[PDB]
Amino acid sequence: ENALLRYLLDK
Amino acid sequence: ENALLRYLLDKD
Amino acid sequence: KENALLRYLLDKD
Amino acid sequence: ELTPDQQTLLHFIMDSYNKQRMPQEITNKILKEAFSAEENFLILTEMATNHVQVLVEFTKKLPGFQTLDHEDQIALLKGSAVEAMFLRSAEIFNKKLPSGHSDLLEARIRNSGISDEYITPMFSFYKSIGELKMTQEEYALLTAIVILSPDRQYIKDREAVEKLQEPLLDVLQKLCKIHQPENPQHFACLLGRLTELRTFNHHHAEMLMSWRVNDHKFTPLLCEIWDV
Amino acid sequence: ELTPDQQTLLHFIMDSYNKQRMPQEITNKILKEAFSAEENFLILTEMATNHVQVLVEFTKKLPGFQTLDHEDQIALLKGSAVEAMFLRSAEIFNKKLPSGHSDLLEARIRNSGISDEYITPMFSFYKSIGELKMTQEEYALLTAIVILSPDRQYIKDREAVEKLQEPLLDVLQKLCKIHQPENPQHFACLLGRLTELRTFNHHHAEMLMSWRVNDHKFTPLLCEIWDVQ
Ligand SMILES: CC[C@H]1[C@@H](O)[C@H]2[C@H]3CC[C@H]([C@H](C)CCC(=O)NS(=O)(=O)c4ccc(OC(F)(F)F)cc4)[C@@]3(C)CC[C@@H]2[C@@]2(C)CC[C@@H](O)[C@H](F)[C@@H]12
Ligand SMILES: CC[C@H]1[C@@H](O)[C@H]2[C@H]3CC[C@H]([C@H](C)CCC(=O)NS(=O)(=O)c4ccc(OC(F)(F)F)cc4)[C@@]3(C)CC[C@@H]2[C@@]2(C)CC[C@@H](O)[C@H](F)[C@@H]12
Repeated sequence: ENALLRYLLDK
Repeated sequence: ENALLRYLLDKD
Repeated sequence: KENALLRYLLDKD
Repeated sequence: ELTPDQQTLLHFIMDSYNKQRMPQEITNKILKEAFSAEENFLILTEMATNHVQVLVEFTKKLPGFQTLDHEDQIALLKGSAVEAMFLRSAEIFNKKLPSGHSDLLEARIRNSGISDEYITPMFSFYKSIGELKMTQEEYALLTAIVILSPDRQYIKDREAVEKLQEPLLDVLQKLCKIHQPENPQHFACLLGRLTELRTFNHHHAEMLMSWRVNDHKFTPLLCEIWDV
Repeated sequence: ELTPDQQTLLHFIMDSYNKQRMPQEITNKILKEAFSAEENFLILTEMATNHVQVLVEFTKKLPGFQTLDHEDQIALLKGSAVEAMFLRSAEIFNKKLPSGHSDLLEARIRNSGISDEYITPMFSFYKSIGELKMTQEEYALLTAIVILSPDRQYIKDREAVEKLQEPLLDVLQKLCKIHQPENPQHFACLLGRLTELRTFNHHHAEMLMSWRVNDHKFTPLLCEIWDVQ
């Protein structure tokens, strides 16, 4: 789940 | 301000 | 910097 | 043709350009997922959000970009980000992109709680970018040229940025001449549209005040870059 | 055609742009002074100097220029003088060959101590602005549009500058619909020339660093304006 992309996507 | 953007620009 | 002549032209024409 | 220093530089930019593309997990939600205004607004903000990250990585890799003042560095990325999303949009909706994948994205964008009043002109502009028949090499450079703009607010060393955009312009211009000797004002008609890109900047600010669904929220990095 | 407000705007721009031309004595040296690198240099530095003065007078009369921060006005004036001379240069070397001068103006430029490497690009571009076939109202506007550019360094209040430009743009853009309806992307190949003009600004600075002629300093106002040394 792409370590950086999730978190960035986590509103 | 732009702490996330600065992080992306500065992270390796 | 200053722009001293350019200022003189801009002010009193 | 291009010179040996304008070919290394070309080659390099194209690599970093094609380096990252959309992660599957997003490309799955575009095909195989709910077609509500809500949810579409979700896919499109996931997408937007990937796109800055991919941008910030391409930018980092611009020749000599990390020489520059770190304060300038933010100001260019904040400055160019909406403009690069519009430009990549343009390229997207012309692309030799195959069967219905972009038809699909066009259809989601129109059921995601944006007015046809904003939605209609942005494609209408994408149409005209298209007419100018650009190559991925051309899109990649113009994208670099718009990031390395030295005329952006809060640039403290405008000279350092133009010593980087100049090559990129040289290269683009030459390749306009190589590509298209038919009519020789083609380079100028490229740049002219880069200026048009800047117009939409504030339109984008506006429409964002109206683009809320479910009482949802954009993602944090979107709130930084589009300032919402 | 254009609108009553767009015509009261155009009428006052045009006048100023014509309000003052080069003093008879300066233009007379083009035709009558000894023809040497040195002499030409001094002839051209003089036209330069006077063009800046004409430029400042043309600008103060622009509608609304004086409501700006008196600082943002300086900042506009400084960061467009080199480009407006570019706009102007091109027009001159594009009219119906006056043949009573103009050609000798060029003849003095290739013999005044500027690189051949730098000169032949410049006339190349000035021809490209001819393959737009602009009028004096279009040259006048483009000019005005160049001075009132909020993208300039050290502008504090851009939206103010940004507010004064757009009407100028819309009138230049309505004039292009009329004069060339058989190319809608044409008002867009003016806006590209404006970005092109900027790149030459830097070329014009680096060249200055070479352009010397047996000592012979520039006029003080050129050194302020062109940031010489
Ligand atoms: C009404 C038109 C729409 C569209 O516009 C729409 C799209 C259009 C396509 C956009 C993707 C994010 C592209 C993502 C990509 O393409 N990633 S990517 O990973 O493949 C990649 C990245 C960068 C890149 O370039 C680089 F390498 F970085 F240089 C190369 C590849 C988009 C989903 C954004 C929202 C935007 C929006 C709904 C919003 C408000 C208005 O603003 C718009 F009008 C409006
Ligand atoms: C190698 C190309 C050359 C030329 O370029 C050359 C010329 C080109 C023509 C210039 C005149 C000053 C125009 C005279 C005029 O036109 N005044 S004027 O009084 O008739 C008038 C004013 C303004 C005006 O507009 C306004 F209303 F003010 F806005 C309207 C009329 C010029 C003598 C300057 C030097 C420049 C230079 C040698 C060096 C700087 C380089 O960069 C160039 F490359 C290089």
